[PDB]
Amino acid sequence: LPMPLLINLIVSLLGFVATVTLIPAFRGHFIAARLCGQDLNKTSRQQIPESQGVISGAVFLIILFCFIPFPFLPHHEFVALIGALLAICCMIFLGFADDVLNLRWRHKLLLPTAASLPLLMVYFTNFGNTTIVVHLDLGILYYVYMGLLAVFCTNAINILAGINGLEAGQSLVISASIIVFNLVELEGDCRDDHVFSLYFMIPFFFTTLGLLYHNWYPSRVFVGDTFCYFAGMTFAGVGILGHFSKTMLLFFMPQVFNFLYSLPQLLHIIPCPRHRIPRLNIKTGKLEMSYSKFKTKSLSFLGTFILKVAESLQLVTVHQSETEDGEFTECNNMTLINLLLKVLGPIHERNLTLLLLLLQILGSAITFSIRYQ
Amino acid sequence: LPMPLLINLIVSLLGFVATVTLIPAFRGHFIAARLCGQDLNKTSRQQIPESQGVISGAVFLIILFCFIPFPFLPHHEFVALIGALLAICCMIFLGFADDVLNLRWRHKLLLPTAASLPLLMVYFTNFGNTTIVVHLDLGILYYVYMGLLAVFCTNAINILAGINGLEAGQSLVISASIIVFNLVELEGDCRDDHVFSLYFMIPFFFTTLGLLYHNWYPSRVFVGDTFCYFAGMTFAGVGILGHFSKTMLLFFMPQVFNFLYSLPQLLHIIPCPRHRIPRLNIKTGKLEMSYSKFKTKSLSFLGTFILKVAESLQLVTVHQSETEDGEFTECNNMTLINLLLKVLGPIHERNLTLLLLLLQILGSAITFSIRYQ
Ligand SMILES: CC(=O)N[C@H]1[C@@H](OP(=O)(O)OP(=O)(O)OC[C@H]2O[C@@H](n3ccc(=O)[nH]c3=O)[C@H](O)[C@@H]2O)O[C@H](CO)[C@@H](O)[C@@H]1O
Ligand SMILES: CC(=O)N[C@H]1[C@@H](OP(=O)(O)OP(=O)(O)OC[C@H]2O[C@@H](n3ccc(=O)[nH]c3=O)[C@H](O)[C@@H]2O)O[C@H](CO)[C@@H](O)[C@@H]1O
Ligand SMILES: [Mg+2]
Ligand SMILES: [Mg+2]
Repeated sequence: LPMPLLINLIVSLLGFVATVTLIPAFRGHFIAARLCGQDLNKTSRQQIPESQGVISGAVFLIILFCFIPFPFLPHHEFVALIGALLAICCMIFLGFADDVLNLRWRHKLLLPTAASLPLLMVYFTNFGNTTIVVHLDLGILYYVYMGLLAVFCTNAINILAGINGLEAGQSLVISASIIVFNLVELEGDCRDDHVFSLYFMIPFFFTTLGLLYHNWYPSRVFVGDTFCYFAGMTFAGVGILGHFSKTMLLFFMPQVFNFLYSLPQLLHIIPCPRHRIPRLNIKTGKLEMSYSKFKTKSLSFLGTFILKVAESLQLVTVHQSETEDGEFTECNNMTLINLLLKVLGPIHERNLTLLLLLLQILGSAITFSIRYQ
Repeated sequence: LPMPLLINLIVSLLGFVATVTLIPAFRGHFIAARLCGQDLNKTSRQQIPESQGVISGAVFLIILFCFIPFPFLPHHEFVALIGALLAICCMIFLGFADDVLNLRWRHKLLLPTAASLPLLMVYFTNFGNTTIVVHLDLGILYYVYMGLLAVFCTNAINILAGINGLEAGQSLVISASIIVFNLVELEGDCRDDHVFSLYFMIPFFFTTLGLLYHNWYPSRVFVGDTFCYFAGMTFAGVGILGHFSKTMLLFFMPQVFNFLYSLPQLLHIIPCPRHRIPRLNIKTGKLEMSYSKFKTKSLSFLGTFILKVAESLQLVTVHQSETEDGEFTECNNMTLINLLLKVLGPIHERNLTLLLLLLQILGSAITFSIRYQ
């Protein structure tokens, strides 16, 4: 039973060591390729290599390619293995192309949909359960759900970002929670689904651990959208093929809140700045809330209602002003990072990430409490 | 029998139209990403977008992802379908990473080996014939051959390059020749191997046709190593899984000659310039042979022997000189493009590519003559 899992653990540890070693080896290449960026929440104007998710993602693929023959050494699970790797690999690829080319916002939705196609087709060919428990047969709409799941998880991680070790950290907690959940369900019942998930979650964990080694505060490298795209698809892939997307989405609680809280800014009903990461008080050294200021006359009818409702619900900190240019509204940037800075006041970057990571652990523990009483 | 082939042809035509439309749409993004280069054989110093093989390659993948359920709508060929796409997709990815990052020469060998792993494992799991006809069982060495085949075809195309429409053009002739060969063998005998090859060769053809639309003289876009990597793996994949790598390698005759003729320069026994593309006589407008000048005292014992042998065989045009700096040897750059310019004299770029393409057609016709008497 654990014979291939042993081999998977062995190659995943080698993959950790590979990721830790290779990340600083390709440093030059990324900086030369202009694949870098400043640490926007630090005074240092130096450029730190970006898109390092491509190196962990690459290690992850090569690990699993070598692993492929072991579970076989029957095709119903083997199809799902090569199928899920196709989807993950295509996603690391289109994700990296997006990092290199900076495609229009439409592709943040089209690329995950594109890459998710092998998962859908494997589910189609291996005769997948289109019926859902609330007892409803969604049919074609179930495949729309599977497509959208990949789109969701990638962007949900990507919009809960911008502080040292958060993106890679939250994924690290999520994969660990999936691993723990798989091991519990490996004791009986649906087992071939959970031994399957472990085959991707063990290598995803140790490679991301190798990435976080160089990403954790102070960040020596940045993960890029390549990592957020990669993570999202790996999670959506194991959720779908393991048939536990419901349970997996509950492990996405901080990501789901942060998304809906961001919805008025994403939909531009309230002006949305390109970067909604907190400000650094250079005197304090700690992070402070970021704000989006705008002319109140330019704001839409629906936008004034949402902002008034969210302020009264003790969620958004709004600040009215009136200069020579006119009357302005300096409202709080709608994200979970800022809401923690609203409630708990200014927080140092290292503790802020670690706080959201703890909040992530809390949610996983709540899900495990829901599911096992 | 042709029901899925009809669907494959339909999506491949849509893929052509997609490639022609999208190539000029992402132009901005590539130039902005510094993914471009000058037309080194033209006076214009403007920068033309590079790595457009990524857009044809991307279209190729999405085409085939949509095609996946059709041959099914049994897993022995379905595994080989998802397996070959994994290898091709990983290769387009690592090929593009190489275009973006400019990795050391070692990776021009490591990336194709890395990406070829799913093919090997599919061949392993689906119980592939390790025995070869000269009757010898190569076993592990057969897998070494499969790995090296991908390495060969990618670089063999990549070193027979540097003139408008050559890289994409030679692949276009090769895929057409594989298509013709498949259709002949579709009449009987081994058929499931040739209907399989057609599934990748039809979409490879029409996407490359869309690429060559913007690449053909005068090049409006450049294909990049991404295309050479992509092409090589798609050809190695169909050759391996179709069991016709021998026949396929004979379609690689101009690529095999150009490789062995380049061997003294590649091995640096004779100095090798980074670009061995012909020179443009600005007065003539036509292309002229390129040369590699070096001090004869610095040349190795083996290098003097090779150069003397190759000169007497009427292959290399050597020119001795002696300035104030010392005695120099200005020998001809060892490539098939230059050998055609040695034998046929200066040739215009458009006719030179078209001449090598004709030479490619000639070789395919020779192979078809070998094989069918
Ligand atoms: C709609 C939405 O919510 N978009 C967010 C998303 O955009 P988005 O994903 O587009 O932004 P990027 O992936 O380009 O951001 C990466 C850049 O952010 C900065 N950075 C990133 C990580 C880190 O620990 N420290 C750091 O300073 C660096 O300049 C880095 O180069 O993520 C950004 C931070 O990643 C947030 O500003 C954006 O508001
Ligand atoms: C060992 C070997 O044989 N290496 C060759 C290989 O290197 P290599 O593959 O490394 O070179 P590249 O792929 O970077 O060359 C692409 C560049 O070549 C020029 N270019 C390319 C295509 C074209 O039609 N016109 C044009 O001018 C452009 O500057 C383009 O940007 O291919 C080059 C041309 O592709 C040749 O010079 C090199 O000698
Ligand atoms: Mg991002
Ligand atoms: Mg090249």
